[PDB]
Amino acid sequence: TEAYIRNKPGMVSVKDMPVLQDGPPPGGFAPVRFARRIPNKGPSAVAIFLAAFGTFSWGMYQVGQGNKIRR
Amino acid sequence: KQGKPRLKPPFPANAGLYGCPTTVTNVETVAVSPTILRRGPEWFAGFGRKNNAGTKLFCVSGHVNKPCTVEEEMSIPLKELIERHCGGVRGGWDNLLAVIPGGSSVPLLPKSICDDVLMDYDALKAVQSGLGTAAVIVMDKSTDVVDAIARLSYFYKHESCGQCTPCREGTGWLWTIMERMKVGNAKLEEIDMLQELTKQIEGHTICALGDAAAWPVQGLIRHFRPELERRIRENAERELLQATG
Ligand SMILES: Cc1cc2nc3c(=O)[nH]c(=O)nc-3n(C[C@H](O)[C@H](O)[C@H](O)COP(=O)(O)O)c2cc1C
Ligand code: SF4
Repeated sequence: TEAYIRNKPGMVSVKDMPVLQDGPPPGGFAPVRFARRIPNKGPSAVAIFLAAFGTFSWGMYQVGQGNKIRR
Repeated sequence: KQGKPRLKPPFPANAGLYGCPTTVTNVETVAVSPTILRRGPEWFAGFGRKNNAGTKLFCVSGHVNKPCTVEEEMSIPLKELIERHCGGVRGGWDNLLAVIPGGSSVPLLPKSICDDVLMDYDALKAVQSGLGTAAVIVMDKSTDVVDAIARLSYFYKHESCGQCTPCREGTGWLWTIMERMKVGNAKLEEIDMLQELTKQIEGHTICALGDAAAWPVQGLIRHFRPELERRIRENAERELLQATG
């Protein structure tokens, strides 16, 4: 109850009868990634600290000049 | 009543024809009984072989020059019988392909076997076959042996009355498979299935017509596998070649 149902066309024996077409193509599609990776590329310590301190000093100087004008 | 067989445990020696003790004997033995009982049993035992003795009349027909029926003593070489009393086969051991020693209920005997087999109840019984009714058939090289076997199986289909199921169903099935194999419309696992069906029928019927329907195809796929496989392969190739267009 299987021969022609599975494949009738031209085989001589029960082996090499069917064509399946079920799973993956030859190659495993890829090597995939699973490990985390988060790059840390922001200005780390001294850049940000100098930015804060320098902009603070310069902002204070600007406040001084402005209060001079306003007076 | 209808012509159907009985169950054997009440053997026809204590429950037979009308329930009376009644035995059935073939016309051969009961017809030979007077002369064997008159001419003494030693004159009878002086024939055939040790355990198989007597004079039996064979009916040789099929593919001989002179189809005949003549009486010889058991354990006679088939070559001697055919070449001596009957006409020699159209080609003496040249185009003779198959031989069926017993009736149509006996597996075949290919050419290589039957060159030097004795004709009694044991020699060919030891080879594979059985003397049965001693109706030897010969088949030349120009006769499809699978077609002859298919026709025999059709006969057995057309005769099994069908009391118990194995013989009936299996015999219809055997005829169908043998036709499909004659044309060449099968595979190899199908011939193994043929052997399997043969074994089942032969085992498990009421009496010997099951064995009758099973034996010839068994002998065929026993001694003639190559040509059958060739038929199958050629049909498959022709089918592929035709389907390519
Ligand atoms: C399928 C089948 C076919 C038979 N055909 C015959 C037959 O043609 N002639 C016959 O005398 N007995 C026939 N018989 C019965 C057996 O041969 C039975 O053993 C025989 O009649 C009695 O054996 P005996 O007289 O040789 O001792 C047949 C049995 C079966 C199962
Ligand atoms: S083939 Fe067998 S089971 Fe069938 S009618 Fe004959 S003796 Fe009975």
